[PDB]
Amino acid sequence: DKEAAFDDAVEERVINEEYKIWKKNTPFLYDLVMTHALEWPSLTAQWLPDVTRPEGKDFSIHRLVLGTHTSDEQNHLVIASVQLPNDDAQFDASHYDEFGGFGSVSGKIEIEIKINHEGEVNRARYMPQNPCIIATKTPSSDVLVFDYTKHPSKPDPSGECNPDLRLRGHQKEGYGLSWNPNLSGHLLSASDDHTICLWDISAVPKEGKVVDAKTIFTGHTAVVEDVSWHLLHESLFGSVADDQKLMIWDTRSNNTSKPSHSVDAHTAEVNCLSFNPYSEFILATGSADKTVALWDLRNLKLKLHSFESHKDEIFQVQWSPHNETILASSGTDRRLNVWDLSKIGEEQSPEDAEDGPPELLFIHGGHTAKISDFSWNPNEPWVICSVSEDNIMQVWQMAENIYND
Amino acid sequence: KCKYSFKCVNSLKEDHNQPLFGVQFNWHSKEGDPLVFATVGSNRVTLYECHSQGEIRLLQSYVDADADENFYTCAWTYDSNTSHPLLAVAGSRGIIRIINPITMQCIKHYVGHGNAINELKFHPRDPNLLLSVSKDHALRLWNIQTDTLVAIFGGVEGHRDEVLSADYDLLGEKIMSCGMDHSLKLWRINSKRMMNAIKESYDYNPNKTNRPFISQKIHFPDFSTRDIHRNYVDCVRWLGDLILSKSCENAIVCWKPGKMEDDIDKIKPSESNVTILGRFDYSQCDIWYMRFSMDFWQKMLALGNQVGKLYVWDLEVEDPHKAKCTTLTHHKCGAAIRQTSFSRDSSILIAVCDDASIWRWDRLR
Amino acid sequence: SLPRPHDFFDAQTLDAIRHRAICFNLSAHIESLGKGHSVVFHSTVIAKRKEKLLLHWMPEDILPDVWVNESERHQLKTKVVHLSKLPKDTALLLDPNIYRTMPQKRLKR
Amino acid sequence: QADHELFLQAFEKPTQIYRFLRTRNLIAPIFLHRTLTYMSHRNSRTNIKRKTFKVDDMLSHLQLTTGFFHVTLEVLLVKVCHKKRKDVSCPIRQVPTGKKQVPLNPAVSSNEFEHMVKSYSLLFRVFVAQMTVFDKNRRLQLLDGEYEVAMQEMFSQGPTLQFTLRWTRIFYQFLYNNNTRQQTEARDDLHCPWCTLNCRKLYSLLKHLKLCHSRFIFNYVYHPKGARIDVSINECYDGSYAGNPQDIHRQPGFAFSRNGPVKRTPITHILVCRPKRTKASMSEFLQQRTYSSGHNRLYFHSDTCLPLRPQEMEVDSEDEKDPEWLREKTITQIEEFSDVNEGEKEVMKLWNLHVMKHGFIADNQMNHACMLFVENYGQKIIKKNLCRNFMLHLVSMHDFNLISIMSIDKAVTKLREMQQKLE
Amino acid sequence: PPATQISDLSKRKPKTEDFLTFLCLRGSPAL
Repeated sequence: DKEAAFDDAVEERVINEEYKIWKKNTPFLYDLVMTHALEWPSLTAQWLPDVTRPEGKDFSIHRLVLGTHTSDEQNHLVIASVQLPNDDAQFDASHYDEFGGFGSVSGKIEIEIKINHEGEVNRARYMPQNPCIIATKTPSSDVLVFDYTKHPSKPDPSGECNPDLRLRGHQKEGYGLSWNPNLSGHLLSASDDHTICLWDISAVPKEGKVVDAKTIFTGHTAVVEDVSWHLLHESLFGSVADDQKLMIWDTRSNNTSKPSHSVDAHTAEVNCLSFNPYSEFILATGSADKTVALWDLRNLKLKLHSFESHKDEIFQVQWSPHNETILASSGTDRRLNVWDLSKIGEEQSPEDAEDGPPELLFIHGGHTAKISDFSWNPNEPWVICSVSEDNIMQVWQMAENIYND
Repeated sequence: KCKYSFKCVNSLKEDHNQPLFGVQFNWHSKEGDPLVFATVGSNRVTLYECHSQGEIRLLQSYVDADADENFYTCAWTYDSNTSHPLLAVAGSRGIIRIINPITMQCIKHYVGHGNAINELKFHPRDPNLLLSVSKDHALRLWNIQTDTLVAIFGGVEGHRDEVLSADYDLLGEKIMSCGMDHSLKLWRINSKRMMNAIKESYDYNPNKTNRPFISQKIHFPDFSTRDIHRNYVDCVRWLGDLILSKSCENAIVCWKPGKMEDDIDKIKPSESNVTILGRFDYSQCDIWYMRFSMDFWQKMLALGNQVGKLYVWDLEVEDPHKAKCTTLTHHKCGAAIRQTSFSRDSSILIAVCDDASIWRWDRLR
Repeated sequence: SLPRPHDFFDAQTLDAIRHRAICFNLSAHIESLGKGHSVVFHSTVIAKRKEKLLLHWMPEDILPDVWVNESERHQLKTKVVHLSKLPKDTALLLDPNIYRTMPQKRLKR
Repeated sequence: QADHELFLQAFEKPTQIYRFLRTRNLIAPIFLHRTLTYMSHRNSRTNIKRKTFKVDDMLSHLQLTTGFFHVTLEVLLVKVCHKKRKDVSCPIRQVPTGKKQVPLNPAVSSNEFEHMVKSYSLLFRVFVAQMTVFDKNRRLQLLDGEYEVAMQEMFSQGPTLQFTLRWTRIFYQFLYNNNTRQQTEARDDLHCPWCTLNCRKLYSLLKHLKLCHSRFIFNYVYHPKGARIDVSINECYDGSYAGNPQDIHRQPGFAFSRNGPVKRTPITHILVCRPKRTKASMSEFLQQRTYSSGHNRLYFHSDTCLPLRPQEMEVDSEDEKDPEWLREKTITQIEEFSDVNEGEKEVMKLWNLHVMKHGFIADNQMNHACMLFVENYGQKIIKKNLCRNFMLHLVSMHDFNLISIMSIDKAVTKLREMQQKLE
Repeated sequence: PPATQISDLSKRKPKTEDFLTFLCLRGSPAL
């Protein structure tokens, strides 16, 4: 209706004003503020583990996998390289321009390899064991696996580049993908066709254009939105779908219909799931009920401190690997809330209660559209790469001053 | 001496109390539908709907006071596939807004002009073509259906200065254009290239093509003249095959291009002599940016005056206009009239003032 | 220097914001009797208990309705609730302009 | 009054805008103020990181009952649910009951209850009666106790049915570009008059006002008794649209409508290099130099003010070797001659147009130029029968070099093929 | 000194018949 359109316009105006307000709290809450606007709109993010800090160049060679989610103009797959201020940050150093601590000019966000894609790029999950290979999800029934080394750079004015490795196991459009850090290969994808499909990958055949699905997990009644493995144990993973069940499935269980863990864990739609390597028991999951709840593997029936801070469906959750009791979540409410456990179930001052739950520690509000993906940096302590639907990729580090003394 | 007699019926005023420039009737309303007219002024545009028995009522009002906006033109048109009237307003920032009173919401905005739009007219055969004369020393033709710039009239030898106003021929084949360069240069739309461009714009799709629409820059006009008007010209009409352009000389000269016996459609571009045939003379009409609108039947031509008087003319009797005709005076006419509009049936005439105070008249009929 | 580009906000949303503020102030008196940081209300005796009273509160989905003893009702008939203490489930129903999902109509999943 | 009143209204309008901006922040904050390092006065909770993640467990029937006083009646249930994504409004399920011939102006509770449903409520119909059985916060309500349950029109004096219900010195100075000031006090300890925030001291107040409120700026000056602040909105406020600039000039009904993905130019932004993590300083209360790369704006065409799309950038040269108006002017100038021949005029026009279209400047290349006509324009000369004029012009070279006799012979022989081919 | 800032200032957003009387209904915008 006309009133609905006017309300949406007012909402967009207020979102813009809130984002403008949030931009001002960059230094007092973050260590670095790096936001890059990709030409092709970003739908996913990742952090390559490559690093290089040469003498005389204090920056570290950091690579991040961007995305491409425009309708159809020679669809690509962007891979760029970024830097880091390092210990010698040198904010001014009387010579900042590149800066005195890292590259602040010329190739700040320069693109290294741009392999052409066929359709849309949903996820850009790579294999940490062999960072050369990168998998992609497309609206078609097949997945795309590329290689930024073998494929030439400087794309020609053409399209439909052959990735030499297409994983065709799905039926409808997909939106999930995850690799196995423990074992090279073993990529699984959760799609919209009420199921999650996994590929063996690993030692894929040379020029393996046609790749069938090694395994398919069809146990959720409603549409799935994420599928993530377990860092500590590679023999199980969790499947989360719109059906009110953040199910966890153990691999090699000879049961593709009944998940090992069948606890509902919610009364509404659920669209996110992840765990923590340092804290194996900690496992945050996102949901439409705006009540993302931490769970323990040993005791899942009992409900721990449900972080009552979301306001919409949550599509992406991830706990910080380096720390011990740090978790985070993001979804359609365009907020990246970072949880905490030390303050959970403990007394607090009335101001702390007014600010929110003590367990909720950090919340990131630097998005205008729905959050597509977010991930911590394996090398840097607090650097996080979060992306939205407004073709904005954000690289920032949560301030560690709160964890002082 | 004339056979017409209009009488004042009703009048009103606007909330914003600012000068009103452009006022036109809804000629596209057929019989049975009561007359409806619009008016502009300041940052708040207003409509009106006056019934019989000397009663005027307000239908709708709008406002655009978000920024320092202004409005000058109130060209009337309609949508063929929708069949609701539309009103065109532009100025200040130069954005052309197509207001839809039926749904009470703007339909389209046009940007690209280097300054404020001064006048607007609509093409008779195809009601979706708008003649926009911008102040950036150029004139442009807009296709409303596709929202594309059909042609940019002006260039190497076109529109040395701002084009104040422009008109259309009776059949829509030849286009006149006055301006501030003391020039009555003319751009025909009769060339085969004009037809090709119009057809391409009709079957154009900006989404389909990556390249921008190839507008036809008509640098060289087909016919231009300077000697007719010593000063800048701000009004022009097409009395059949003749020209009824008007300037600040308190006269609307009725002239014909070229010699006497030569056909107008066969005039060579190199012609450099003009002849004057008619000239309607009044007084106290030396202000700038004021427009006149004649009746559809061409028997009536009216031009508002700054003092407050009104003039009507007879343009159908044998030989060009002569004698003195008659003048219409209102009891409460104190401001400056900037535009006048008749109805499709020659029975209703409304004159706007410099305070958005419409004065509707009615003929005996 | 170059002036501000344009006021993206408050072009037309200002009137809607004013209307919502007027409605909230009239209905709840949050800024009138709620001290500026809590939701005020006026309760009426919807029912009672043999002895108490049921001092139901007028703003639905804004101020929850509870029970009060006869002396308790007669003394604290009016109850003011802190905004962060307000229920989150009915927060969306309290006002529709606090959070609206624009791109959730299509795409999304 | 009058002019003063108009100035007061013109001051209140931006003040009103700031008020509406601040009201929404009150209802739903964006980020926690606890984690504001500079504003450490508020939420100064103790920090103990020794709490390991292994120890989360330790760390954490009614007998009711007459008639209306001043007719079969039914009792229905009204349910409110959570606003899901699929359904904008909360689904409602109705579970009515039977009717009995109760006297006109003279019950046992069922196990319908006992977490999709937010709450359970019951409403009477005797001709309607809505009751709040459960609170919005799931608080205890509708407990034991009998009274006159009044029915809403369309205990109380209105009609009711008897039922035996049972269990189950801080100062401010508002300004506008230093126009005029104001005198306003404070209510709570370092409370912001715009939004509810209980700051402990001025450290958590001034920093929050400067950073968390970008709409208006502050000039903290301190007071002998409390804290004195000045409130005013800065002129610049670069808070325009932060998304795709392409949607800024889009047509109404489609701008920022979020219909689908929109292509744009690449850009990178850096504005916070490294916080100094310094200490509190009074002089702070009493440059940015951001880093950007790539294209972060929307470009325009050269010919007019039409916005240049990012896709319209592959070539987009808009710079031609020989513009069309130049060709038209050259043709007009050639045709305007009075002492030239028709075939001569045609051949000179052709040569001038070819020179303009090719832009030959090297002297030796001029020789090769005489060949080009034969490759391209020989058919026109043959059809127009301008061979003699061509030969005369070609011979008219020695006055200014431009090839020699051999080239003349070669070209004349070459066009001889066209004339004989046509013949 | 109009006491609490809210009651004398924040009445500008509700500038209609919703000020709940008090000092807002009085000459709060003026002197």
